[PDB]
Amino acid sequence: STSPGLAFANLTLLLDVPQLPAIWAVNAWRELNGLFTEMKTLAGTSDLLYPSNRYNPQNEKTNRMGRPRKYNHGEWMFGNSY
Amino acid sequence: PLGVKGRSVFAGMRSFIGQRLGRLYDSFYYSQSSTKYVMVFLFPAGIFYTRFRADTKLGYHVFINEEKLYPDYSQNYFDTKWTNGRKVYLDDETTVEQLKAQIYGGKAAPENVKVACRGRVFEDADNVAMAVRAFCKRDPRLLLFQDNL
Amino acid sequence: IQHWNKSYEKQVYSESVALNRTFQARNQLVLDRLKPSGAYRLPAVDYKRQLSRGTLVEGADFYLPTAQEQQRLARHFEPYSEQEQEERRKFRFQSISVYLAVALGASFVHDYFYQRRPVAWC
Amino acid sequence: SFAIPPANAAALADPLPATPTPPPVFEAVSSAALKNVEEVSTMERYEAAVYEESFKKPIVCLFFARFSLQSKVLLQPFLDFAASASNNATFFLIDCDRVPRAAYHARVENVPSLVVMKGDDAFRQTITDSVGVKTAGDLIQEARSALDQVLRLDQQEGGTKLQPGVSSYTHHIGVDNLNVYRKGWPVA
Amino acid sequence: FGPTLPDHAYYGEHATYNYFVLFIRGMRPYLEKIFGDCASTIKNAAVAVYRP
Amino acid sequence: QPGVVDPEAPQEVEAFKQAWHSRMGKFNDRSDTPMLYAYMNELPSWEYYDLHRSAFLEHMTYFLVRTGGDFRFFPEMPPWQWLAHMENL
Amino acid sequence: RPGQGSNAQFQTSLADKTRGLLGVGFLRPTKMASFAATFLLNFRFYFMYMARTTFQAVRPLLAFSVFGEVMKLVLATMSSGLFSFLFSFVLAFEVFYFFLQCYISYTFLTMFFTVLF
Ligand SMILES: CCCCCCCCCCCCCCCCCC(=O)OC[C@H](COP(=O)([O-])OCC(O)COP(=O)([O-])OC[C@@H](COC(=O)CCCCCCCCCCCCCCCCC)OC(=O)CCCCCCCCCCCCCCCCC)OC(=O)CCCCCCCCCCCCCCCCC
Ligand SMILES: CCCCCCCCCCCCCCCCCC(=O)OC[C@H](COP(=O)([O-])OCC(O)COP(=O)([O-])OC[C@@H](COC(=O)CCCCCCCCCCCCCCCCC)OC(=O)CCCCCCCCCCCCCCCCC)OC(=O)CCCCCCCCCCCCCCCCC
Ligand SMILES: CCCCCCCCCCCCCCCCCC(=O)OC[C@H](COP(=O)([O-])OCC(O)COP(=O)([O-])OC[C@@H](COC(=O)CCCCCCCCCCCCCCCCC)OC(=O)CCCCCCCCCCCCCCCCC)OC(=O)CCCCCCCCCCCCCCCCC
Ligand SMILES: CCCCCCCCCCCCCCCCCC(=O)OC[C@H](COP(=O)([O-])OCC[N+](C)(C)C)OC(=O)CCCCCCCCCCCCCCCCC
Ligand SMILES: CCCCCCCCCCCCCCCCCC(=O)OC[C@H](COP(=O)([O-])OCC[N+](C)(C)C)OC(=O)CCCCCCCCCCCCCCCCC
Ligand SMILES: CCCCCCCCCCCCCCCCCC(=O)OC[C@H](COP(=O)([O-])OCC[N+](C)(C)C)OC(=O)CCCCCCCCCCCCCCCCC
Ligand SMILES: CCCCCCCCCCCCO[C@@H]1O[C@H](CO)[C@@H](O[C@H]2O[C@H](CO)[C@@H](O)[C@H](O)[C@H]2O)[C@H](O)[C@H]1O
Ligand SMILES: CCCCCCCCCCCCO[C@@H]1O[C@H](CO)[C@@H](O[C@H]2O[C@H](CO)[C@@H](O)[C@H](O)[C@H]2O)[C@H](O)[C@H]1O
Repeated sequence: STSPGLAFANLTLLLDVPQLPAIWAVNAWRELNGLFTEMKTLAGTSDLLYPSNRYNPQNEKTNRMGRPRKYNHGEWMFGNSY
Repeated sequence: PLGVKGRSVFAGMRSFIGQRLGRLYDSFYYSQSSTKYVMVFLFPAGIFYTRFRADTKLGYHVFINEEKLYPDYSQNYFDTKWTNGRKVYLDDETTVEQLKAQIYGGKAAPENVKVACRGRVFEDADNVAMAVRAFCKRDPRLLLFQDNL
Repeated sequence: IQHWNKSYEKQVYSESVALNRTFQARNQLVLDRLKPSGAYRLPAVDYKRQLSRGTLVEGADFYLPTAQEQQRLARHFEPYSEQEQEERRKFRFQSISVYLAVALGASFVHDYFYQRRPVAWC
Repeated sequence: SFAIPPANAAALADPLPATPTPPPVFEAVSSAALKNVEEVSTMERYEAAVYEESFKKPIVCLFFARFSLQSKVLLQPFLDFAASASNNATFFLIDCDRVPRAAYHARVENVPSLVVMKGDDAFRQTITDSVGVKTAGDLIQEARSALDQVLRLDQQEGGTKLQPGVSSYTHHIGVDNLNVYRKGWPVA
Repeated sequence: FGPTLPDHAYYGEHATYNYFVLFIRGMRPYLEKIFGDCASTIKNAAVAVYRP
Repeated sequence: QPGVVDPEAPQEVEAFKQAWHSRMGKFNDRSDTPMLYAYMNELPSWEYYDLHRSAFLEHMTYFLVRTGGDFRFFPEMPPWQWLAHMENL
Repeated sequence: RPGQGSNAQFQTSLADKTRGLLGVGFLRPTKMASFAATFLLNFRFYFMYMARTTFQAVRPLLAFSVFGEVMKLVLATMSSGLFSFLFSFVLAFEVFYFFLQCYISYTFLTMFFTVLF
């Protein structure tokens, strides 16, 4: 059964084996988010997307750090400024 | 005699899963109501929520400079006072204004309140995640202070 | 005293009747519908009931799968077939050569494929 | 600490002794083999049945006891049901005190009890009245329904879909530990 | 209101003839087949590589 | 298995049996040093009847009368119908 | 019918059946909360056991290391012959004490790592 010398393993099991479903769920959610990101990239984007990055806020009116783009009021002959 | 002709290993798997599920239902039925519901739904659910929130979202330890800037939590229950060092989980789209409103309970906040991390002031129209990434990488301790100067 | 205690008993029994009615209702509504069939019941009987039946056995923490292995101590003349004897004669000692070879291979793999760490270069 | 004394001469004595029979006057009352069933009196016969005939074609076993009046009431209609459906299944008549290991095997807790078996774990349906509301007719109707169900399932899916379950690896050892001897496992 | 639970709901299983040991002794043949096939495949590959 | 010359001896067999029984008892039995007896709100049949001898008598007389039978067929858990009838009586 | 006489007494009210569906005197959320509290409080035994186990495991290490450091201080400080003659016996006593601590630890560890099943 068990014993005082197995307290380490008992505690570890009781506190960790219930977390394995959540760990697997987190892994699956990460896979799905990656799939959606890749589908969006294939569809097309104005500015690029960093796949393995936490957040990608860049758009036509926003930098890759969440700030407004400088020198973006007018239009440019070569198209997008990026 | 292993296996039978005409039957498939997938059918065997299905039968085994059915047996397991029926046995689980029987064992749950013939059990104490005081323990089974808790141990099977409430601890798993809470553990799942906590682990998912920790491993998916990103949190920040919030502090406030002065006591006069503390919010009014006298009405809401289970928290009748502000404590500095509070862990706050946010979404990647959250801004400084949204954070301030969440802190002050959607009520009138003091004047000229601003957020800083490692001594560096954030703009109110800035994403918290990216601002932290830039100024305090892997040190999300935020401070709310009053910028009169 | 007398009257109050007897009325206490009477109200206790009223509460008992209420509890019994709700018990009947709970059962015949929920439990008679959710009751398992019995096909997936527990495939065992408690050791106390087995002991009362005179059926309990305690021994053989181990087992012998094959009858060839079960009847060895009873045959008395051919515990092992000739082919089995010839096969057994190959394991009179442990193979330190095989031990050494496997240990060297495993150490090589573990050290130069699984336990590589960086080192400075000047 | 828990213990039960081993046994007594009374417990080990013959559970089914003979009793005096009355003359042909007490039988005169207001309410006044079998060629279709098999009376079982040996666990050897019961195991032979359950392990070969139950795999060939289904079996229906009536577990009874002499003290029970429901068993006497149910005997005759069971014999009629046997005469009816003896072509599709086998029919056995077991006494719990004469062959207890057969009752422990079928997991019977009350008498009388019908047990429809096929494969020994593929389809085991037990019919009884643990409350005391049903009657012989209701029990026989439930038995007919169970026999119909098992026959339909056996015909379903080219004879398959009825395979033994836990008995494939348990050998009914948790139910009756004496099967270790049958399996040849040691007991030291 | 009486007992609602059976004895096996509380009492521990047999010590030496338990559910898992019976299950694993029943699965032994399939596991032997599986692992023997895997080991034979690996050994045949290694031998085909080593002999030449 | 022990490293004795004869593990199949009657002494070894009886020692193993006694150890078996003592282990099972120390694990399952209700004692002052309980292992498994814990978090008890709904008791099983055996412990229930061992602690409440009044109910064993009532539940037994009702079984013998409601169903003319032997104590050897005493059910593990009685039906709620029987319990309700007992309460009414 | 056999059981109709008893089943006729089983006639419930609408409120009775609603109360049964809700499980008033059979779910006992107070009992569930008591169980949760007791189960969470029962985690102190693991900490007690691990503390005892670690102490009994490190006892010989302590006897071998810290008393050794003390002996080494004495050796580093002493120069004469009489004190050294007298200190040799202290060293031997430390040997015996180490073996005693090892025996004690062996006993307590075979007690703490003994499982019935
Ligand atoms: C979201 C909300 C979540 C909340 C939950 C919601 C519901 C979800 C389902 C429940 C999930 C929790 C499962 C708990 C079960 C165990 C604990 C318990 O309380 O059980 C008591 C419950 C009642 O038991 P009981 O009342 O005390 O006595 C009755 C016996 O159990 C009756 O026994 P039996 O006679 O009927 O049969 C014997 C039984 C024996 O069960 C037992 O008695 C104990 C089982 C041992 C458990 C721990 C074993 C750990 C072993 C270590 C593994 C080391 C592997 C090393 C490999 C090295 C090789 C490289 O056989 C088994 O079922 C065990 C099989 C698996 C053992 C595998 C071990 C390795 C052997 C491999 C064998 C070959 C594979 C199988 C092939 C089968 C044919 C296809 O047990 C059971 O009902 C059956 C045992 C459980 C079997 C598993 C059932 C499926 C579980 C699925 C888990 C997946 C979760 C992930 C979900 C996805 C999330 C993202
Ligand atoms: C790339 C694909 C994936 C990778 C796969 C790579 C290739 C492997 C494929 C799979 C296996 C081969 C398949 C084809 C086989 C075809 C030929 C054939 O059929 O027969 C085999 C073939 C011929 O068999 P045979 O015809 O019956 O005749 C055999 C001879 O008569 C001789 O019989 P014997 O009775 O005389 O046995 C000789 C034995 C002699 O007996 C002994 O084993 C005594 C010594 C045991 C040492 C302690 C064992 C600890 C085990 C830990 C294992 C895990 C360690 C972690 C792994 C990484 C280690 C760095 O020596 C050994 O061979 C065993 C060596 C064990 C490894 C040594 C590990 C280091 C020990 C360190 C101890 C010192 C500690 C202090 C260090 C400080 C030093 C300053 O010989 C073998 O290959 C033997 C297989 C060796 C397997 C290991 C022994 C079993 C131990 C089990 C340990 C637990 C493992 C758990 C497994 C995973 C969980 C399920
Ligand atoms: C007294 C005893 C006498 C002894 C005599 C000795 C003299 C005899 C000559 C042999 C001398 C021993 C040579 C040992 C290896 C070289 C030394 C060494 O280990 O340096 C470390 C060095 C470590 O690499 P690293 O980049 O610095 O860092 C490693 C980290 O793991 C990197 O970290 P990471 O995170 O990037 O992980 C990447 C990892 C990722 O790995 C993985 O993710 C999984 C690995 C694969 C698992 C299996 C998955 C299944 C898919 C693969 C299927 C393979 C089976 C085929 C299946 C066919 C069906 C589709 O990638 C790999 O490590 C690839 C490993 C390549 C293994 C495959 C090569 C064949 C293996 C069999 C060779 C047999 C030689 C026997 C020699 C005779 C000894 C008696 O090794 C290498 O650079 C790679 C070795 C490339 C092979 C070179 C082979 C030529 C040299 C040997 C000459 C003889 C060739 C004979 C060929 C026979 C036909 C096969
Ligand atoms: C992948 C890493 C695994 C490494 C660790 C595990 C050990 C490695 C060895 C393989 C593990 C699996 C061994 C299975 C042995 C059982 C064989 C057997 O015959 O069992 C009886 C079953 C039931 O048979 P049956 O009852 O239908 O018919 C035969 C009846 N008898 C036995 C009486 C003759 O047979 C099978 O159908 C095969 C089952 C094994 C195949 C599935 C593997 C199980 C492991 C996965 C568990 C999850 C199941 C759900 C999967 C869903 C997939 C989408
Ligand atoms: C490398 C890792 C190696 C480690 C192995 C890792 C894998 C295996 C780890 C297993 C060890 C942990 C197992 C602990 C299991 C404890 C959980 C448990 O038994 O529950 C407590 C309850 C407690 O019951 P109890 O309270 O009556 O009795 C428990 C014990 N005593 C008597 C001492 C109190 O157990 C059960 O009764 C049910 C268990 C089976 C059900 C399991 C959950 C799934 C349920 C799904 C069915 C849902 C039906 C819903 C229907 C609703 C309407 C009715
Ligand atoms: C359930 C399991 C219970 C487990 C209980 C565990 C408790 C006991 C654990 C104590 C382990 C201590 C051993 C390590 C310390 C010695 C290190 C060493 O070898 O030095 C190198 C020694 C001494 O070398 P040296 O001093 O001559 O010179 C080189 C030393 N170095 C390398 C360190 C610089 O190597 C030897 O040559 C020793 C050979 C003689 C044999 C010595 C062993 C006996 C002394 C230790 C006994 C301890 C166990 C007592 C158990 C009593 C139980 C009743
Ligand atoms: C039966 C199969 C079950 C397999 C497991 C499947 C996963 C189940 C849980 C999915 C949770 C979905 O719910 C969703 O979770 C993610 C992650 O917390 C949240 O999303 C959060 O993280 C992601 C990543 O930055 C962003 O959307 C955003 O930063 C934030 O909102 C959503 O606000 C919430 O709506
Ligand atoms: C003679 C042929 C015998 C056949 C043997 C084939 C075995 C091949 C298995 C190789 C698996 C190695 O797996 C790999 O191990 C190395 C350590 O060395 C790890 O290496 C890791 O740590 C090192 C050191 O910090 C860094 O280079 C880096 O962070 C990362 O590569 C990898 O994270 C792991 O993926």
